Amino acid sequence: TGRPEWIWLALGTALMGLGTLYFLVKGMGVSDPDAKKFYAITTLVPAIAFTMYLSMLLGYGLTMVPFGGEQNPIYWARYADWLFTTPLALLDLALLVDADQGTILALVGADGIMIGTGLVGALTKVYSYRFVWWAISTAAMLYILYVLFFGFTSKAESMRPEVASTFKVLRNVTVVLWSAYPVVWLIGSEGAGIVPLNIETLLFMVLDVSAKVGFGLILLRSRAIFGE
Amino acid sequence: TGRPEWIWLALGTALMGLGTLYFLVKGMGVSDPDAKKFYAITTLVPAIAFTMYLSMLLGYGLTMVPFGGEQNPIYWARYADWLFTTPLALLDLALLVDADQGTILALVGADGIMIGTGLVGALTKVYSYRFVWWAISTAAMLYILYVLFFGFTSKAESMRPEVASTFKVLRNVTVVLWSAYPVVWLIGSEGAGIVPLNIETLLFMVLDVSAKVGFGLILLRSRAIFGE
Amino acid sequence: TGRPEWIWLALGTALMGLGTLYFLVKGMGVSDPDAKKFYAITTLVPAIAFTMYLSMLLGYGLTMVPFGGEQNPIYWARYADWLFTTPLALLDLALLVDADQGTILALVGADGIMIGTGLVGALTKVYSYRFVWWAISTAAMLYILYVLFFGFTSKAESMRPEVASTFKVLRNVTVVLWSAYPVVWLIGSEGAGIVPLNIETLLFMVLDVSAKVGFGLILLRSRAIFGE
Ligand SMILES: CC(C)CCC[C@@H](C)CCC[C@@H](C)CCC[C@@H](C)CCOC[C@@H](CO[C@H]1O[C@H](CO)[C@@H](O)[C@H](O)[C@H]1O[C@H]1O[C@H](CO[C@@H]2O[C@H](CO)[C@H](O)[C@H](OS(=O)(=O)O)[C@H]2O)[C@@H](O)[C@H](O)[C@@H]1O)OCC[C@H](C)CCC[C@H](C)CCC[C@H](C)CCCC(C)C
Ligand SMILES: CC(C)CCC[C@@H](C)CCC[C@@H](C)CCC[C@@H](C)CCOC[C@@H](CO[C@H]1O[C@H](CO)[C@@H](O)[C@H](O)[C@H]1O[C@H]1O[C@H](CO[C@@H]2O[C@H](CO)[C@H](O)[C@H](OS(=O)(=O)O)[C@H]2O)[C@@H](O)[C@H](O)[C@@H]1O)OCC[C@H](C)CCC[C@H](C)CCC[C@H](C)CCCC(C)C
Ligand SMILES: CC(C)CCC[C@@H](C)CCC[C@@H](C)CCC[C@@H](C)CCOC[C@@H](CO[C@H]1O[C@H](CO)[C@@H](O)[C@H](O)[C@H]1O[C@H]1O[C@H](CO[C@@H]2O[C@H](CO)[C@H](O)[C@H](OS(=O)(=O)O)[C@H]2O)[C@@H](O)[C@H](O)[C@@H]1O)OCC[C@H](C)CCC[C@H](C)CCC[C@H](C)CCCC(C)C
Ligand SMILES: *C/C=C(C)/C=C/C=C(C)/C=C/C1=C(C)CCCC1(C)C
Ligand SMILES: *C/C=C(C)/C=C/C=C(C)/C=C/C1=C(C)CCCC1(C)C
Ligand SMILES: *C/C=C(C)/C=C/C=C(C)/C=C/C1=C(C)CCCC1(C)C
Ligand SMILES: CCCCCCCCS[C@@H]1O[C@H](CO)[C@@H](O)[C@H](O)[C@H]1O
Ligand SMILES: CCCCCCCCS[C@@H]1O[C@H](CO)[C@@H](O)[C@H](O)[C@H]1O
Ligand SMILES: CCCCCCCCS[C@@H]1O[C@H](CO)[C@@H](O)[C@H](O)[C@H]1O
Repeated sequence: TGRPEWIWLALGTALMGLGTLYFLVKGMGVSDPDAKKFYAITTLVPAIAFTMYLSMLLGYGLTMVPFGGEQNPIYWARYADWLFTTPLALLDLALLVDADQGTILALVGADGIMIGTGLVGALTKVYSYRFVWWAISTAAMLYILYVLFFGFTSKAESMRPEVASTFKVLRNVTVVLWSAYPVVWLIGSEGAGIVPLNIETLLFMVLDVSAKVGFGLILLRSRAIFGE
Repeated sequence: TGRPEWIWLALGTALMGLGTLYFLVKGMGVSDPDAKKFYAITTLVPAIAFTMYLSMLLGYGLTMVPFGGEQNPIYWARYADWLFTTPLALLDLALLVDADQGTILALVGADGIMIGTGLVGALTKVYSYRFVWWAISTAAMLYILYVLFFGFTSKAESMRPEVASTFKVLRNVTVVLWSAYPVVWLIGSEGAGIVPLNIETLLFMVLDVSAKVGFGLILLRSRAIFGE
Repeated sequence: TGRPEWIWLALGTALMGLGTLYFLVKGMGVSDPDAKKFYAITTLVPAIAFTMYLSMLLGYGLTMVPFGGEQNPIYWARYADWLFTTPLALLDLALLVDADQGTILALVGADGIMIGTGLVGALTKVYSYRFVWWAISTAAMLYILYVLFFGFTSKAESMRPEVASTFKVLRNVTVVLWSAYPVVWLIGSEGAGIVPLNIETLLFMVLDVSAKVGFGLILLRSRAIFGE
């Protein structure tokens, strides 16, 4: 349909779409109030992802940013997505572990700064400044990952085995997947064009589908979502 | 003052404005913590509506979108309004019925997607794509209306008669009024210019004032807002 | 680095930055769940402030708005900041006083309208309309300050002496500092160029650092954050 990345944008749209329908069907009939929350948070994530990928496929989520002299194609839609989508995931983890409201707020705020800053960076005209924002964004992410890995884990150890083990898997998955985004951003169209928009869109696609559908699958198929 | 719809924008500004002052006065002195919530949610709704209509009257909430060849006047302010305003209404219904947090979250998310998608649609350059977004938006709305009509009603039947009956009226009103927006959008300046911006603004005005002031009146005048 | 206000933007960036690090260090090791909330809300405030000042220093948070004929430099970043930052402060006050959810919602909404309206005003092309938005914004602020001064105080009197006294100081500080913003706006680049962007940025800088770091200091150093 034009841009060479369109295909990956198309597959992501479809996969996020199918992931949503699958979770909607699976959560059908669930009466446990605690399970309801998990199904609602986890299903909304890909749902949002669906709408944003579609805006990128249709060309809407793409804008033009000048820097480095030449012209640059920046998909701003990703930030619109991640803005609500990363915190929701954090909410799933927090509920699983029964995190204190104080830490949930700190984590959501750090997330908002992470994405807000990432977005600013992506739209900054002075090529050199874009990295400053990257550094601030990455620092916010490391703060989140630090709390998830050391703070939540400890909270998870006070739960029953099924809950503790599922949190462990989800924790490992988010830490690994999340840390890949700033790398992809840095070596891609947003930072250094070392990697073509072509290959980047493919990476974000695998990362996103894994972080949402995959994450959703691991969580929604375990009995950890039931308070018992 | 220029555009032929200005008058309806003016009456809406005034009515939303008067509706706010009226509710502010009526909620004065209320000490019941549960009633306070209802008064706060219900009063903020028209208050937000006030500010957005004014931006449309003054020309600020109007932008220009190219599609179908010719030029199109799109009031984006409505989405800014509805973005916070539709969920608040959902919150009133949820409190009345004491809905589970899981469903409140799902409903607020579906609402966010509904408006976010509606906005995208309204600002899309490819005339044909605008309808795709309409379809997604309408699907989100039908999901909300489905849960309100069948899920909330059942929750409402566990409450005392005054609460159950008031929820019934509000439920009927929102289902009917809400379903009219996508129709108006489709046959109006946002979709097919079958209906002139002139008549459309009049429709949204009646719909909005009914959905907020009317809804506010029905709710704020019943003892259903008191937990007893 | 160009614009004459750059220096104040630089000092604000640094002070907000140092204020965040200081609070992050101070809140380290705190286990009280109630203290955690206060530290999270109070630390995020300057953190957000940091990111926005930096966007203004680097030129990103500055835009051009035509009105009064001549050209006008408007830093929109301040609203992006205040949008999340003013409510957080309100949340600190509400927790301290254990305010009803209804009033917290009303206050957050009034705040959202205050900033949203202030932003609209700042970006309006018709010089005369900018003041209409100012008036609406100021009315929302007075509503907040009224509730904080008379409503919260009363709520504060049911708490122990340390809490009541700390709320008193914070209450006095916010009322005074908050009321200065609409004055600065009115006599500055946003309204009447009586005061040069040079002196204005200096004022907002002192006001902001006082409202956040100062406020943070007064609150985070008292035992009022401990539910005991
Ligand atoms: C309502 C919604 C739910 C609120 C969501 C939160 C919101 C605050 C933030 C999302 C954050 C952030 C990522 C967005 C900000 C980034 C910013 C830089 C981009 C803004 O653009 C997005 C705007 C579109 O603007 C368009 O309209 C205006 C006015 O009419 C135009 O002035 C502007 O130019 C338009 O831009 C579009 O077109 C551009 C095209 O550029 C060129 O234009 C010329 C014509 O002039 C030619 O057509 C060129 O063609 S050619 O010659 O080159 O061939 C053409 O290139 C593009 O470049 C632009 O990219 C753009 O397409 O819209 C706002 C989007 C909304 C807010 C997204 C909704 C997202 C989703 C549904 C949200 C669900 C959220 C829900 C609330 C979660 C609930 C969670 C619960 C708690 C659980
Ligand atoms: C802070 C606030 C509380 C946050 C609210 C949430 C926010 C994320 C989203 C609202 C969602 C969504 C609907 C908005 C996105 C849609 C997007 C496409 C529109 C963006 O425009 C809105 C911007 C204005 O941009 C303007 O400034 C920039 C920078 O200076 C310009 O680049 C831009 O062009 C400007 O656009 C205005 O002017 C345009 C004029 O076009 C032409 O311009 C030329 C000059 O170049 C000539 O003047 C032309 O004249 S002529 O020749 O034709 O004769 C002229 O036509 C217009 O076309 C544009 O439409 C526009 O007027 O501002 C952002 C608005 C804010 C966010 C709205 C605040 C709303 C309300 C107060 C919110 C209350 C919320 C509260 C938080 C709820 C709490 C609830 C509790 C939980 C209970
Ligand atoms: C994701 C984030 C967390 C969501 C935050 C909430 C969000 C809904 C609202 C913030 C509210 C409000 C204040 C913003 C709306 C105001 C609006 C008018 C301004 C919009 O601009 C901001 C956009 C940038 O747009 C830029 O990109 C588009 C698309 O590519 C361009 O079309 C647009 O023009 C760009 O504008 C920038 O550049 C302009 C430059 O103008 C001229 O441009 C030419 C080239 O064309 C030349 O370069 C000129 O140079 S020269 O010749 O004159 O020499 C040049 O002047 C500037 O004028 C513009 O000002 C702008 O720089 O981005 C959106 C910003 C994001 C959303 C901010 C993130 C803020 C922070 C990190 C948020 C933390 C929030 C967290 C969620 C809190 C959690 C709290 C818990 C509950 C506790
Ligand atoms: C479903 C989407 C997910 C889980 C997205 C996660 C995204 C991130 C962890 C993004 C992080 C970034 C930085 C740390 C700095 C560079 C800019 C970003 C936004 C790519
Ligand atoms: C006070 C305002 C109210 C109750 C607004 C309700 C608005 C809707 C239910 C809008 C729905 C739409 C669709 C279903 C698709 C077409 C686009 C919209 C946003 C008009
Ligand atoms: C950390 C930042 C703080 C405490 C900011 C407070 C800002 C205000 C109270 C702003 C108020 C305004 C009006 C009342 C109308 C004029 C426009 C504003 C946004 C400057
Ligand atoms: C475009 C529409 C997007 C809709 C996103 C909604 C996510 C809904 S999850 C769903 O929420 C119900 C509460 O309504 C629970 O009862 C179910 O068990 C649970 O699975
Ligand atoms: C521009 C200003 C917009 C303000 C919107 C605020 C809606 C306030 S409702 C009001 O909230 C109080 C708590 O403060 C309760 O005590 C009252 O009973 C109730 O009626
Ligand atoms: C760019 C990163 C911005 C991060 C902002 C986070 C504010 C964190 S406050 C911190 O939150 C912890 C919970 O994680 C509590 O345990 C600590 O006692 C408290 O002091």
